[PDB]
Amino acid sequence: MKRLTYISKFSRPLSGDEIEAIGRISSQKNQQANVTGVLLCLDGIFFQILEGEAEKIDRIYERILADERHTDILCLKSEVEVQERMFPDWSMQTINLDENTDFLIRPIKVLLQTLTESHRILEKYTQPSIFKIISQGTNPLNIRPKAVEKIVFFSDIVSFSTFAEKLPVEEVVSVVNSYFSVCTAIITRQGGEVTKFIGDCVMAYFDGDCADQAIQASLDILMELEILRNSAPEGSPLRVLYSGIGLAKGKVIEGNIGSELKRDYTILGDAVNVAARLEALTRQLSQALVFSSEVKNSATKSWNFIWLTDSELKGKSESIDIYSIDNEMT
Amino acid sequence: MKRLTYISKFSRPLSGDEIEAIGRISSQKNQQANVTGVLLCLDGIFFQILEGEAEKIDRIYERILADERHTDILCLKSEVEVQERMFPDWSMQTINLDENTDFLIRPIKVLLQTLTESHRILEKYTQPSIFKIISQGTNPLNIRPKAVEKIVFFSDIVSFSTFAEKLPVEEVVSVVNSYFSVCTAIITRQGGEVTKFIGDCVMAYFDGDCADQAIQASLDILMELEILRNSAPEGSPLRVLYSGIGLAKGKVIEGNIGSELKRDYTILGDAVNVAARLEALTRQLSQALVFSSEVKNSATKSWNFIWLTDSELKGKSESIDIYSIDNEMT
Ligand SMILES: Cc1cc2nc3c(=O)[nH]c(=O)nc-3n(C[C@H](O)[C@H](O)[C@H](O)COP(=O)(O)O)c2cc1C
Ligand SMILES: Cc1cc2nc3c(=O)[nH]c(=O)nc-3n(C[C@H](O)[C@H](O)[C@H](O)COP(=O)(O)O)c2cc1C
Ligand SMILES: Nc1ncnc2c1ncn2[C@@H]1O[C@H](COP(=O)(O)OP(=O)(O)OP(=O)(O)O)[C@@H](O)[C@H]1O
Ligand SMILES: Nc1ncnc2c1ncn2[C@@H]1O[C@H](COP(=O)(O)OP(=O)(O)OP(=O)(O)O)[C@@H](O)[C@H]1O
Ligand SMILES: [Mg+2]
Ligand SMILES: [Mg+2]
Ligand SMILES: [Mg+2]
Ligand SMILES: [Mg+2]
Repeated sequence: MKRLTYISKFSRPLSGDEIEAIGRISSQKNQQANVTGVLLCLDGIFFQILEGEAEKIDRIYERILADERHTDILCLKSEVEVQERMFPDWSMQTINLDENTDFLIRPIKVLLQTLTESHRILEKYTQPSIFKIISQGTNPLNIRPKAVEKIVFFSDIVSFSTFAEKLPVEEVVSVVNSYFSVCTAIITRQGGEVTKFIGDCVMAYFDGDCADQAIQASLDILMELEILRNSAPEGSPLRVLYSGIGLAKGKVIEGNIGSELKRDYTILGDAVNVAARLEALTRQLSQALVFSSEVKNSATKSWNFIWLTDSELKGKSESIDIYSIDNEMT
Repeated sequence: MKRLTYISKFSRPLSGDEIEAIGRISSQKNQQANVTGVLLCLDGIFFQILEGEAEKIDRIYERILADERHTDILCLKSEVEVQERMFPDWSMQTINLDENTDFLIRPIKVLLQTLTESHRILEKYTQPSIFKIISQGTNPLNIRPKAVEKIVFFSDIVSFSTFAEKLPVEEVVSVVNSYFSVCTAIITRQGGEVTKFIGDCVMAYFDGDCADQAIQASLDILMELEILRNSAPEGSPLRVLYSGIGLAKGKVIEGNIGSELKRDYTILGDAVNVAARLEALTRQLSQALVFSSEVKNSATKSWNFIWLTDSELKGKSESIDIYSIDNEMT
């Protein structure tokens, strides 16, 4: 048995009648799927618990994400191997807390709103990776550090200083946020984890045996930015949004890093400086993407590799072979 | 009138009897101070609402922080200028939800635990500055970017690469976390805001007219690390924990930066690269602290300034006068 808890936001103002309609249909369909649960709403926020056979639940849940009347769905907990039903009497018990006024529910419905309002804000400042760990019943703070091989991704906007010196504050942030949004969307799509933003820089990493997906994310980013530049409106600052990209491979420490007040779940190691160094080299070369031979050697597909003879790196241990992809972009 | 909501963790296992004892005494003292509220507990978590005259509330609250039976106090909301009492009938109404079993409270007490467990984890990955903004009724995501003068603080561990190459993974993280903890404690104490950890680096900033407090935090850090090195156990890696420090002043953008999935409330601008550049210069000089003349010119106290003739900076616009403090440390 699987039990699923989640929360969402009202996509549009719903009346107490529309909510009841959802509960009724939900009750009918859950009655036949041998599913039980409870649906609660409070000042434009939905809360639902859903329990039953994992297969049947997976079906119902993915259909709930299709529902237009709510958005910002976030699953707080996914229990597997459950043996007991929390609410074996209710196929769907709807509880509109906005109308309930029992004196004992009053202190609890206030705290619930306060805790939820705060939670939904912390989400935006939190990495989506932590939420997945929490949902699985693992406390990410209790994770012990470990050494692991990763592909480190570094990309940095070209000559961002001029933007700040010639554009209003609102437009600079708009340019950098658009860039971060494009990078994050493609990296996450290829399995990458965006760990840190460093000024106008994106820091990310891939599994150590995923060099093909790091190269493909890099290439797709460069393609997306070229379409972005050519399709931007007239006089838009996005027309001159260029980036470099550097990829390196190496053994890094992954784990909780920081102080008692704040910490990050990120990586640490030499491969970070190499990736950063390589990204910087793109300013000198015509190629916007450069990577080490350990990345090139870890790829499984037959990329159009080009061997670059500009390995003037500093701070490393020995010589490093530099590579790029020879295509219309680079 | 002021209404105060907060949550805390049981410092030790409390029985339902000890809790009732807290409520009773709380009721007696709140009855005379014209104070009303509600105290709720759930699986080792306290929740309390407190409302009344701001002065009387401030007194009660600071005494509650003195109570040893709970810890990790975090105020979720501080309403000021309140006109209505939420619970005008209860000086202190205690509700032990662990024992309550009303069928209607059951779905709500589960969600409450799930939301709280998650919240308390997100706190550790969240900057304490966001929580203060949320408590005041301001949504930090709706804050618009602005240009502002700041003193940027940069400090970086000296030769951290050797630590990773010669110590087990657990001890490296222990060394960097101890360093981050020392830096954060002193910076926060002097009014500074620690915004980002960049590998073995601490990035922080001060108000633009607080150069004296940035210099004093820097000096105190260097003193703390010297005591840490001399007092460490035998063969401890903390004996060789050294840091550099760079301070710069300039106009930076402050605001929400990132993508739709994750964003940071941080700064951006040239002063960041200058502070980072200055910190790096300490590797060449005997002084562990260096700062620009704009920092030196913004100080109000009569520091023992020393004018450094090593302004070989790169990437800047023009020459930059370098300064340090001449004392037993540097
Ligand atoms: C917050 C929210 C919760 C919902 N929960 C359920 C549920 O638990 N079970 C269910 O069968 N449908 C649920 N639905 C509705 C489904 O998304 C979908 O509309 C329904 O299954 C399709 O109904 P139909 O059989 O008439 O096509 C929910 C919708 C919303 C907005
Ligand atoms: C979660 C928790 C909540 C408390 N809430 C209150 C309160 O609302 N009002 C109050 O007067 N004391 C409250 N106290 C107790 C005070 O911290 C303190 O012990 C008490 O005011 C001192 O009692 P005394 O007058 O016998 O010295 C609380 C203690 C704990 C652990
Ligand atoms: N060492 C650093 N550590 C952290 N953040 C930095 C550092 N240097 C710069 N930044 C941040 O990055 C922003 C852009 O600096 P950057 O070095 O990328 O310049 P640029 O004008 O974009 O040129 P380039 O083409 O060399 O990248 C700076 O305003 C600052 O916010
Ligand atoms: N450009 C960079 N951007 C972000 N993080 C970096 C960068 N370079 C290094 N790091 C991180 O910082 C860690 C330490 O690198 P760093 O350059 O500080 O070397 P170090 O051995 O501590 O020497 P130093 O005395 O020069 O500081 C690296 O392992 C990596 O985790
Ligand atoms: Mg740049
Ligand atoms: Mg940069
Ligand atoms: Mg270092
Ligand atoms: Mg460093």
